[PDB]
Amino acid sequence: KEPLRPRCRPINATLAVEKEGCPVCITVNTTICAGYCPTMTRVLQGVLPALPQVVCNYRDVRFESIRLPGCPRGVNPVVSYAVALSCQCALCRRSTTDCGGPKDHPLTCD
Amino acid sequence: TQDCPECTLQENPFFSQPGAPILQCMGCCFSRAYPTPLRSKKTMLVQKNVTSESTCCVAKSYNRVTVMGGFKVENHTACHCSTCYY
Ligand SMILES: *[C@@H]1O[C@H](CO)[C@@H](O[C@@H]2O[C@H](CO)[C@@H](O)[C@H](O)[C@H]2NC(C)=O)[C@H](O)[C@H]1NC(C)=O
Ligand SMILES: *[C@@H]1O[C@H](CO)[C@@H](O[C@@H]2O[C@H](CO)[C@@H](O)[C@H](O)[C@H]2NC(C)=O)[C@H](O)[C@H]1NC(C)=O
Ligand SMILES: *[C@@H]1O[C@H](CO)[C@@H](O)[C@H](O)[C@H]1NC(C)=O
Ligand SMILES: *[C@@H]1O[C@H](CO)[C@@H](O)[C@H](O)[C@H]1NC(C)=O
Repeated sequence: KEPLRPRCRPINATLAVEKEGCPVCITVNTTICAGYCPTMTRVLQGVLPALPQVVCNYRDVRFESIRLPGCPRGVNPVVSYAVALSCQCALCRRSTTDCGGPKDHPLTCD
Repeated sequence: TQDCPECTLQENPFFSQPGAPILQCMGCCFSRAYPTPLRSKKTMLVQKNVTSESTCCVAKSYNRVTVMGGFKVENHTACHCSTCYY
């Protein structure tokens, strides 16, 4: 498409879903948030409360469950997954989010 | 469907004295956030339900100068997307 560096918006991808206890691990179609976001560092030193930067991040989320195959009797096999409705560009709040750098393509079974 | 500005050197116009501009690395860099994988959760004392992977428009090189009396600004001279939590 036309954008060269697309602003943060949900993009669908497949993510590995599995529960500790069932033989298999599956993948489901969902939407995650990925895109570009405007950042910048201050030039002025005397670094007054250093400017925190933004990351492409979830806005409105929805959840969808799935029943895992192979699960033995007893174990609960329904596993819910988050699906991105709205994505926005805001800071990474370290309380709920794991704010880190690029791990190359972690969305995968095995 | 939206575009984002390349991460490049713009000119800061509060510190730029004519014939003495101060450059700032402004721009957009790729980032993404998906739900934390099971593997990872089994690594956390405090479970984080979301993982954010991010790069950021920062200075590759720069020189700390002083301007307009006593401002001690760092004047950038090359940009790139890099580790965000430096
Ligand atoms: C801040 O750094 C810039 C970058 O080198 C300095 O300005 C450069 O000056 C040359 C000659 O006029 C020109 O190519 C551009 O104006 C700047 N470089 C580039 C690559 O565009 C500037 O002098 C520095 N400021 C101070 C106070 O030292
Ligand atoms: C990650 O966990 C946070 C914390 O619970 C979730 O944020 C809450 O989401 C629920 C709906 O799932 C809302 O009712 C709450 O108001 C939210 N609270 C806060 C403090 O954010 C978030 O939905 C989860 N995100 C994902 C992708 O699973
Ligand atoms: C997610 O949006 C549509 C939904 O039908 C999907 O076909 C498309 O491949 C995904 N978008 C991107 C940018 O991958
Ligand atoms: C991925 O998930 C849904 C699940 O029903 C699928 O139909 C569609 O291709 C994608 N969702 C959206 C909102 O694009």
